[PDB]
Amino acid sequence: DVAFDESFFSFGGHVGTSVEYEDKVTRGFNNTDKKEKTITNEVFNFFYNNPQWNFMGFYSFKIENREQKEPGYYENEDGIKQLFSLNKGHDLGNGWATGLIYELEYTRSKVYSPDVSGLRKNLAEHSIRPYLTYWNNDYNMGFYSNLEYLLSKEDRNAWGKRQEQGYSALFKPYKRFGNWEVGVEFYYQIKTNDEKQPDGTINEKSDFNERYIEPIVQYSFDDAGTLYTRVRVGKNETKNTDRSGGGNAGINYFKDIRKATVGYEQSIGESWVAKAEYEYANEVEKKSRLSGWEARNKSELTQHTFYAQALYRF
Repeated sequence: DVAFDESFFSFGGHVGTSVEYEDKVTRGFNNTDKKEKTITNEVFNFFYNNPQWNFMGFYSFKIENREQKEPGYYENEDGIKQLFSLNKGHDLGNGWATGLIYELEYTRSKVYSPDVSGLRKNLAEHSIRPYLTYWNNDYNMGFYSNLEYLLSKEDRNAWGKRQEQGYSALFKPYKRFGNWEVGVEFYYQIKTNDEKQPDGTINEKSDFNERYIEPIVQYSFDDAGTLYTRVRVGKNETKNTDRSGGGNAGINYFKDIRKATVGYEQSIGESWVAKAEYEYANEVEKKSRLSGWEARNKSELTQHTFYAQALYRF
């Protein structure tokens, strides 16, 4: 009945834009630096919210430019990343709700290096996430939870194809007290990786799992904005089967992850909202066995990301 009693065209939401700058250095197993800078210009994003339908939608258009430099090598990659998502919710009563999210992130790009000129890639990442939420008004606490199926398909033409398929689970209890909000994300992911050449030759066949724990602390100034910090501790493992290629058959990779994010959001007058966020990430990866050409059993990522957004609510 609701789809006829309340119009599809009765909705609110926002239109926004953002910029992101990412500065990444990976000192790999040969003890040399791979330096990458990525600038992302979100020229348009659109949020559709139809509360009467309990129905939300999101669309994003991002221009991405990445430059990579290493000893004796460079790589530039230019493309567009789009995101389309739908969220249908259902109120279960007594503080409970559920719903289903479908999300597609799709990126087409071109790569330029000493070896290739305009090699085309496209990447489609499909996410299906049923979720379950609870909130108690009296105790001012509750939780967000979801499961996820994730399918990632990358076509890199001459460089072959890569598919990742897996599941994740997330549980985030949280509470509010006065102007504070505090919570912790618990996350687990399992995934399989398959990468092949057009040949049919296997580059990678591996099993992956990741866990992280991420507390978040948030304070909302009565007469200003919302300041928040998140600290993530995580680890993951990539376990190559015996059929993996590139000297990686039977090789296991182990990664320790540390991140810190600080952000601030300010509503400005009736319509606008501004947000800035900084993230530091440090990830250290080791192998179960070195092959013979590696300088060291350590590959370390250090990454700085800054993000700024402005949106207009309607």
